[PDB]
Amino acid sequence: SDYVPDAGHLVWLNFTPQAGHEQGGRRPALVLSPAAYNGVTGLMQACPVTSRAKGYPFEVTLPAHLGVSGVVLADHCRSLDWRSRRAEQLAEAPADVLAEVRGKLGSLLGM
Amino acid sequence: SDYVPDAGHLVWLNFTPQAGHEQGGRRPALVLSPAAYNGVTGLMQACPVTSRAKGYPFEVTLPAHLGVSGVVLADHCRSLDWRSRRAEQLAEAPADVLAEVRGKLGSLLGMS
Repeated sequence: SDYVPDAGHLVWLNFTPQAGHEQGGRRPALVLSPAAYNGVTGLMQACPVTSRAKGYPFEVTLPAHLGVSGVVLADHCRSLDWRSRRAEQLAEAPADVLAEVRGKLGSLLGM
Repeated sequence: SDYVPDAGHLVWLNFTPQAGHEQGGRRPALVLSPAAYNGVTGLMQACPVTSRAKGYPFEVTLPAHLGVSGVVLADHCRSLDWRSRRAEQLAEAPADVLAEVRGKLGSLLGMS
């Protein structure tokens, strides 16, 4: 597989290893960084998806037609080695989901 | 200790556990998220620091007077449990360092 995650892709990823309250487990992830970075580093910035939604504003819902259950945890973005954590492409999020996640994460990061 | 990291703080932190090419090890970190978030979640967004720069543009040099030497790796920001990874405050980064890190990380994340 010559797959390289690109921005807006939803991929399956192992968020374990993690520490403490960091998100763990194999689950979908929304990729924010572009393939040009992801392919030259082997790393990406991505947000985990959970089915255990608490309903808070930093959870961004995925439209049902994508076939991916759960919500994007916009505040849980992290740098991830997507080959070690075995990324597998799943879907592509619509532009408005990507923009909403970025706006909320940007608020968190002080941008 | 009742310490809660705040945006701009430089803290000592263990970036291990990690996977693969992710940054690991005990080292300073620049906190980007605010104490209001960090204190309600027990998580924070922070970038690791290395004292051995590779010399690439997303590294942001810390000024010498801080007592924390090296470069902030702006592209390696991540959500971190700062209690599990044992954050300890070391210093406070100046505003221009924080703004430069945020501008570079924002470009990585695809923001405006």
